[PDB]
Amino acid sequence: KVKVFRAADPLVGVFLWGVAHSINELSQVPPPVMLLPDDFKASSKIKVNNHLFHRENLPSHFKFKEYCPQVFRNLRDRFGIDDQDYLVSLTRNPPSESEGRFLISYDRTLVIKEVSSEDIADMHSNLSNYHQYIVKCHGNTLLPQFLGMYRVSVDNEDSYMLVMRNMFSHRLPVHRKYDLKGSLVSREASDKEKVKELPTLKDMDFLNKNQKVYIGEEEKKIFLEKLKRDVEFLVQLKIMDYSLLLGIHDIIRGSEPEEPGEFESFIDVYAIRSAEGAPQKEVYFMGLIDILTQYDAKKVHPEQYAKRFLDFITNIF
Ligand SMILES: Nc1ncnc2c1ncn2[C@@H]1O[C@H](COP(=O)(O)OP(=O)(O)NP(=O)(O)O)[C@@H](O)[C@H]1O
Ligand SMILES: CC(C)c1ccccc1-c1nc(NCc2ccccn2)c2c(ccn2C)n1
Repeated sequence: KVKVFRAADPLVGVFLWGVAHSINELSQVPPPVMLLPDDFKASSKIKVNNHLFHRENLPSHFKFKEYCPQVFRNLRDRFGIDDQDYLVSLTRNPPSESEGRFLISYDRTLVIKEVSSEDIADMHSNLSNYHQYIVKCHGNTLLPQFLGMYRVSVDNEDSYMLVMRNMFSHRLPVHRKYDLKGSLVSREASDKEKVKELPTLKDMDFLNKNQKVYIGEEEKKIFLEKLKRDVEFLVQLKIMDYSLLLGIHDIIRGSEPEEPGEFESFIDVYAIRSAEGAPQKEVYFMGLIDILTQYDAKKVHPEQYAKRFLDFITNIF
């Protein structure tokens, strides 16, 4: 009559199965030092078909596809992520579902976003362009760090999943959250949004709260240098409607009790500390997103957008 209920979601369970399988398969294939053109058009497909052989945590009919496995393994290596840590981060403990289809890893190092067939097509277009860029900058970017790309099939229903390094902290929680475009038009969080514990604020909210960012000229000249060449790369690709995602962690408010002889096992690669002498001690998490890569459940000329965007972001400091 009504829909079926499960203790474990099928899609997620197949996904974590597939990642295990794919990293296991990859450990038996020496990583090339040089990627070839064909690697950007490569895929791994597996179809499981069990008759009358019933499992709890896993359906009986399902498919898993990994896109460009040698490319993403190479990206992981350039971003300083060993396949074993990736696998552990994603499978050891189950991932926490956040808001439609958007997952954080138990350790909070990785984010997993469901995306469209359309978005997979876009990913493939610029993947070789992106890999070239990552080589040039030695993985030092404010762009998303794409670590894997997969299609899960349950019920004859294809879900596309994208794995990214978390722009936010492996533990330091985020108190204030902005999406900034520097748009000619006004941008503001709805009444329905400011109603949430962590609402996605915007350009007018930032200005209306006279919000600034205090980091210190040296960490600023390091940030704006990187931001410029990242945005220049996006111009070459004729990409436009992107934002700076800005997370503020307030030091004094601190973390929940579940943060004696324990050191952080991960680095927050988009994090930058309050410089000495500043209204409040804080950590800033700043990276580049668009509608495709926004930390949310998926629902004018490039050079102008660029010049404009860099104008607005240079003024938040
Ligand atoms: N190598 C590729 N290069 C560019 N776009 C691709 C590539 N593979 C898939 N796409 C696109 O990405 C989206 C997802 O395609 P997908 O569901 O993987 O189809 P498929 O590979 O043609 N099917 P199948 O043979 O069953 O694996 C669609 O928009 C595809 O056209
Ligand atoms: C450079 C870009 C990150 C990228 C890398 C690898 C492979 C593909 C892409 C890409 N990224 C899109 N959006 C996501 C996005 C854009 C800007 C900033 C942050 N995130 C794309 C396309 C094509 C259309 N769109 C909307 N290509």
